[PDB]
Amino acid sequence: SYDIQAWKKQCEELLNLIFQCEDSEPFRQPVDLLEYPDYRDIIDTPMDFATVRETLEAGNYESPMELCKDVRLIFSNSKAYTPSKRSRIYSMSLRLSAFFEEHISSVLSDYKSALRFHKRN
Ligand SMILES: O=C(NC1CC1)N1CCN(C(=O)c2ccco2)CC1
Repeated sequence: SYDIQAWKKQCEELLNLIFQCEDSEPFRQPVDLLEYPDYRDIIDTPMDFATVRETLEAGNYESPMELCKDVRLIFSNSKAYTPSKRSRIYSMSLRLSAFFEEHISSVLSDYKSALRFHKRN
């Protein structure tokens, strides 16, 4: 399964699954500051799933590793902004992270394999 380009549609499909998860709703658009006035005092680099999908569709990811770094920033931002590890929204982030990691592992493996096969000679 040595298609170097296959990761892109596999990531589009996984983002569609994430958008169907009720657990994604807080992460689907950039945070608003009128409701969370201290956000940018805590979080240096905001990230959300609409920004990830737009970056993919623009052709501005070169690999699934880059997409994975931005998705993991969504989750690290939630863990750093949360006032409690028992937060509703943080709790939603941890379920969504487990789902994402379960599904991204084969996408990363297949891409890295494809690149090694390309450079086999
Ligand atoms: O306002 C939004 N998101 C809506 C615009 C879709 N968020 C999601 C990100 N936040 C957190 O990760 C968090 C952890 C604990 C409490 O919030 C702040 C609130």
